[PDB]
Amino acid sequence: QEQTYVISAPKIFRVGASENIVIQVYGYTEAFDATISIKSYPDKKFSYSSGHVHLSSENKFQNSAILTIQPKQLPGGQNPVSYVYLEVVSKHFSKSKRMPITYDNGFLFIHTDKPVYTPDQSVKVRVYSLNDDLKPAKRETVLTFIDPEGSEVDMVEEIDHIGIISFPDFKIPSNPRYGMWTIKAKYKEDFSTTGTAYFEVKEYVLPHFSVSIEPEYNFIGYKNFKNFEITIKARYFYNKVVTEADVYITFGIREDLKDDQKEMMQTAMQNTMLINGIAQVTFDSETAVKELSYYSLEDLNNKYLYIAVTVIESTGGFSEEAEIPGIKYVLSPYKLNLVATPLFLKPGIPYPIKVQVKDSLDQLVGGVPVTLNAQTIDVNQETSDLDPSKSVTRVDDGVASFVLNLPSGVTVLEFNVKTDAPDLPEENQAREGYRAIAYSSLSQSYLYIDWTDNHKALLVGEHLNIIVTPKSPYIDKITHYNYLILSKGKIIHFGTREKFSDASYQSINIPVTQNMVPSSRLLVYYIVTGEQTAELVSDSVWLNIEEKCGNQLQVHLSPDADAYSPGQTVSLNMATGMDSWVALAAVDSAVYGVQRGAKKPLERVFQFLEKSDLGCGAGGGLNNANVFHLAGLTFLTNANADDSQENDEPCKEILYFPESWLWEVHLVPRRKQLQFALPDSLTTWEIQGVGISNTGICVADTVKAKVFKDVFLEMNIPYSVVRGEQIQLKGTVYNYRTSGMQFCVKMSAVEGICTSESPKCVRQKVEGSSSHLVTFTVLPLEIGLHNINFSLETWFGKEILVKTLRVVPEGVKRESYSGVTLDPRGIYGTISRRKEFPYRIPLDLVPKTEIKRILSVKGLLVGEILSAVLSQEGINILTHLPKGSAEAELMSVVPVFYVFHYLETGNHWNIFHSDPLIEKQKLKKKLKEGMLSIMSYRNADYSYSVWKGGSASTWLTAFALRVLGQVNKYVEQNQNSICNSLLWLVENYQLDNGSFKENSQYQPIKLQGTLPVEARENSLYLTAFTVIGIRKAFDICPLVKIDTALIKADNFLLENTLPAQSTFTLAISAYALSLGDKTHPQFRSIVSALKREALVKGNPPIYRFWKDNLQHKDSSVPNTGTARMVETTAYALLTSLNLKDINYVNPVIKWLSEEQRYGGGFYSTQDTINAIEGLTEYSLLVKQLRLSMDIDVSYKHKGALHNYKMTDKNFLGRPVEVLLNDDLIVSTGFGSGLATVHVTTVVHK
Amino acid sequence: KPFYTVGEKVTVSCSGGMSLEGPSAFL
Amino acid sequence: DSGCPQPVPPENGFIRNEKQLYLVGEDVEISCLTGFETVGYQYFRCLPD
Repeated sequence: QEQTYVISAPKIFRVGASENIVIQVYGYTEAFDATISIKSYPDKKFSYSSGHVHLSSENKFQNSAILTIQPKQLPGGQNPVSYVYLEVVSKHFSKSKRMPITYDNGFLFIHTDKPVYTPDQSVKVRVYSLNDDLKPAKRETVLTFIDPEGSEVDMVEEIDHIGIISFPDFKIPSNPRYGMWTIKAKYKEDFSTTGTAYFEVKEYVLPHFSVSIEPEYNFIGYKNFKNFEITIKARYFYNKVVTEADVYITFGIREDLKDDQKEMMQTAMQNTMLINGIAQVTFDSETAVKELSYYSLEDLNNKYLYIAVTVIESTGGFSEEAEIPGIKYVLSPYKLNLVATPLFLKPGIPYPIKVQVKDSLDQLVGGVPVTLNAQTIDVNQETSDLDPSKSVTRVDDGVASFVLNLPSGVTVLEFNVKTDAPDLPEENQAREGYRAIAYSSLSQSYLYIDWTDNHKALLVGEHLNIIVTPKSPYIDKITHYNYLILSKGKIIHFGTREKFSDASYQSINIPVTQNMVPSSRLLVYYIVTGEQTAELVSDSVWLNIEEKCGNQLQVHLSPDADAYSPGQTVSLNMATGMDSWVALAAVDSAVYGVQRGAKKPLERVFQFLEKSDLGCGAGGGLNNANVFHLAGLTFLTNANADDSQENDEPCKEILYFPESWLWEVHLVPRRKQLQFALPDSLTTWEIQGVGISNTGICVADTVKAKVFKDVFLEMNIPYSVVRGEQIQLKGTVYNYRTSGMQFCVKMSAVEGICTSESPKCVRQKVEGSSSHLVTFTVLPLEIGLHNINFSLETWFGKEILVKTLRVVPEGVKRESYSGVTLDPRGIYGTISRRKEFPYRIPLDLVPKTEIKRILSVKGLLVGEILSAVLSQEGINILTHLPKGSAEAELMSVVPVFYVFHYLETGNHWNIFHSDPLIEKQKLKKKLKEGMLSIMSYRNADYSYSVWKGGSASTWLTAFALRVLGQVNKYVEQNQNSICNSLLWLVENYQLDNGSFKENSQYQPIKLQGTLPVEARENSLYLTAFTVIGIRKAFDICPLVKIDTALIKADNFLLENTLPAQSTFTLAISAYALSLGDKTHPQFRSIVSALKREALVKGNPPIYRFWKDNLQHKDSSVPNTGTARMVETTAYALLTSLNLKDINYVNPVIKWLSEEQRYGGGFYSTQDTINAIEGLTEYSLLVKQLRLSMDIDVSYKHKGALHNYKMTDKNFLGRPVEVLLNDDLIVSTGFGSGLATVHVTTVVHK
Repeated sequence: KPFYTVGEKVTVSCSGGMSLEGPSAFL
Repeated sequence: DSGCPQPVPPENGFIRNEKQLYLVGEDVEISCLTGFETVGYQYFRCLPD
């Protein structure tokens, strides 16, 4: 087995990805060619891609093909391709393996211009759109917006041309549900690639200064339950301290991190003082607990503290607050885990171990002593204990590190690591146990690497050097090892590393090119032929690479300043190693200050890009196959190994005053200069930008531009003021001068506010470096948006401070709901394609609180469609068994009418093209001849007998009436003859209790008929059967006495079905009742009984059917019992179809489609007819629910408002504000399917 | 210009005294 | 998945479209029995809890 190959490939193919497949062969000397091909699965017919590769000593018999799966070449449709054949073909070998494929190709980074938005805002939003290759994807993208209730609100589409998809601004609806909204992004047609972002909608006003609350520990232990100590600091959004603030502390019990509201204490509620930006506080938790808790001891509290702080600037008007719920009281507060450790051993090589200590609510503790105890085995299970070892954790990294000089012959190690903090006993000093295992070569053939796991990221463009040491009984054979460098899903470098005459091998001396960032994985492998049997030997290591951009893009203000003045014109420079696009945006730091723990949207970009990597762990493996699988590869080889041993386990180890502006995109032709004016606001603006090119993304460093002023006035205006009340609004002048000066304030306002202060002042002086309270008891008269201004005049200065006050009405913002289902076909009953909604006015409307009206619309989708259809045997079902005696003619033509009806689904006449068409004119002929035949079976009195002189039968009359209901589209029977038939039936055989007892024929017919009941309530069958036929004829002979006979028959059949007669009678009765009052309470009870009697397969039912009468006996051929089964199931089907219960029907259709009990029923005309009727009805129902509904909505006297093209592809248009005070009329074109339309009204009462 | 590159800003304005809706640039 | 289980209809109400489970943001329509008329807003909407 000297001649051997390895083909190595990603564990999973990404659709549309360019995948690099590498091949090595051994024991060959004649140069030869191979082809590596990606082929359809299982049939291998279509070839997606193919690569010819040539192998020779000129290539050291190594090569690669670049192969790709362009997404349109897949068949697509509802069933996407799960699997594809990878193939290799040569003169010497042919093999193929079933690769999995994935449609997850690339990255959709949603960036919203803020994380928080008020109502009455539009979001700016854009999406960065990148391939798996990290190039700008240039693909159509779609956004979907979900409210905090999980209700879809809007969808919008845009076409990428750049990698930067600047979607239209989303106007927040006129009445949003407050809370966490979500944006999802998808490539429209052909990828999963689902991006996500979150944003919060709330009534808020920007904080005027940050409060930062800084406990010394996220946990309280024995050392700090006696006394816990905490720092608080406060700083403006210009980076200067709060000079003085009054502080009120609050403490409380807590029992959950997630969601509890346990009681606050009423002790240590310390009113205290913050100076020079800082307050220092201490809580004696022991005494507070013992005083006011029911707890008295820490051992009762593996639980949490709540802490909150509020503060008010001691010489001003602004106030702020925050909290830190969840400081963990815990007896064992630490936890431990590995980081970057393999758990695989190279013997004799110093084996490194690293551990991270973490907390509950984990941070890097960094300060813990830890110690290690270990036991080993080398050979024949000689259990050998190691000497213990000790490290501190690193204070910054958290890492405690160890290295074990294990025996040169060690086979396994298992060990414990425990916290050695002398203050914690081992019941408290957190501890863990772990096992590592050797590579388990059969050939004792190994390939170790001289890698210490250098903790420090490799810098881009350095040469990595790794010496590599195969060790083997057969090293003389091992001419070269082969190496692969993989990044993310993809092999990016491959090569060969020759043995020197030193009996050692060329190291991997390679540049870490930019494509390797942030992480790459090195796998080295060889095949050694052994004595006769080949073995693939491999090892791999994760290589951490410096995070660096390919563009090296940099951005800076060219007129650099520590702080700029408001409105200052500035110049900005963008410089790059190559021509690039760049997006820019600016956002105020108070915005992020709004939300505790807010995230910068371009955070984690590299760690998110790393989620693309298919591997897990830091390297190594229990085996060659395990090494490749953990490396994220798979391989085809004859060298006695296969990756089918392993599976994709969930491996998860650890390794003007705007809010926003400058929201733009620009080209930078290697360099660009911009000139622009700053806003009038005072803050740190954070200016952030993202470079994009065919070289990929870069995120630039955030330029924090300060805008500042030494003397100014500010006002703590709340988000809205309730109309008609007066409130003392508070604020303060600030002096950051060395000296005090006199100031004066002369507030002015639009007449929408008139207030008794009537803003010659006190002309107070602020002290130097101090603030002075300013207050106004403004009393708003008029609702809405009103300009208020705080003009100020002062010694050596003036200031202007325009504002818009929002005034909101008194009372309660109550909401009310109304809506309907649009049903332009009457699937549920009354055709309902118009509705009207007057502008109704509540009797408790407050006189000025004009009612807000909002519209919403939903499409209702078909769901699962099960393509149950006839075989080509429809030819036979038409050409049916020879016409003749026993009314073989009747039994032949009776299916013809129903096959006709079935094809009058239309599809099957529109398309038979898999097979030669049924000739439509042949069908029409056959139908006509059928009508001619069926006339021959009418009795003179319009009863029916199969024999011309035979006994008249109500049974056959009802059958005829059913048939004659169908035919009328081509051949109506004269209504008089139908009326005569019905009249004769009802007038002779209506009865006082039960009905339609068969008149004069006790002799059954087998293939035309079906099993009667036992005499007990056998009338149920007759009543049901006759009812069915009558209802199918009733639309062509309405007669009030017949209606009365229906009502009677239904009453009797119901009253006789209440005792749950044997299930066939129940099923046929339920089918009869589904023709009647579909909402009759007892009908619905009988349906519930039918549903309880169903049989199913699978917990979610895949198949559903009914058995009775020991039909669980075997039947390999159709028979009376299989007939009973097929008919009773077809009746349950038709019942549920009349309830339109598609979701319940589906597993019935599937079970029918199987034809289990093969051949069907007894091949009666009954079972076959009723089955094909049910299948026809289903086929109809699917097209009925198919959504196409062009809604139009207009006011009554005022004009049209809006139109919705509600369609399967666009099933949900945005909600619309119903602005105008007129009656609203909504309607639709006839179209198809179902919708629901709502209007809701908000009124302040 | 006969065409406007994406993200570059045009300017459109009518003569004095006319009233005009919509933005001064379209993208 | 904590999708809402099927609600019990009100007295003299019934569900037009029964299912084992309803999606979050799915709505269900009640309707009245043959002898009864709806008063009030006939939809229930499945919340995340």
